[PDB]
Amino acid sequence: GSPELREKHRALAEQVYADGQEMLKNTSNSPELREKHRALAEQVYATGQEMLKPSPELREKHRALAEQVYATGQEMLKNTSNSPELREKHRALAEQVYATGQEML
Ligand code: HEM
Ligand code: HEM
Ligand SMILES: [Cl-]
Repeated sequence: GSPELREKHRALAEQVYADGQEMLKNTSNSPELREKHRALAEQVYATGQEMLKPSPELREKHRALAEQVYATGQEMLKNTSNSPELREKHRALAEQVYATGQEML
C-alpha cells in the first residue's frame, strides 16, 4: 500500500537493532543511548500499526511478537541494571520479530 511507510519501518528497525547490539556489549549504557533505542522502538511499533491501516497469519505472528518484545522492553525501563538473563531473553524475542519481518520481505 505505502512502500515509503514500509521502508521507514525497516530503517527504524535497523537502528533499533544497532543500538540494541551496541548496548548488549556494555555492562552500563548512558540514559541517552537507552533512550534512543526506546524512542526508535516506539517509532517502529507505530509505523507497523500504521501499515495495518504476504499472508495474514505471518503478519499476525510478527505483530504478536512485536507486542511481546515491546512489553518486555517496558519492564527493562524500570531497571537501572538489566541482567544477562533479562538482556538475552529480550534479544531472543527481538530476533523472532526481525526474522518474521524479513520473512515478509
Ligand atoms: C516493534 C518492533 C518491530 C520490528 C523490529 C519490526 C521489524 C520489521 C522488519 C525488519 C520488517 C521487514 C522490513 C524490510 O526488510 O523491508 C518488518 C516488516 C513489517 N512489519 Fe514490522 N516490526 C516491528 C513491529 C511491527 C508491528 C507492531 C507491526 C504491526 C502492528 C508490524 C508490521 C509489519 C508489516 C506489515 C511489515 C511488512 C510491510 C510490507 O510488506 O509492505 N511490525 N518489520
Ligand atoms: C526489536 C524490537 C525491540 C524493541 C521494541 C525493544 C525495546 C526495548 C525497550 C523498550 C527497552 C527499555 C529501554 C531501557 O531500559 O532504557 C529496551 C532495552 C534494551 N534492549 Fe531492546 N528492543 C528491541 C530489540 C533489541 C535488540 C535486537 C537488542 C539486542 C541486540 C536489544 C537490546 C536491548 C538492551 C541490551 C536493553 C537494555 C539496555 C540497558 O539495560 O542498558 N533490543 N529495548
Ligand atoms: Cl534495578
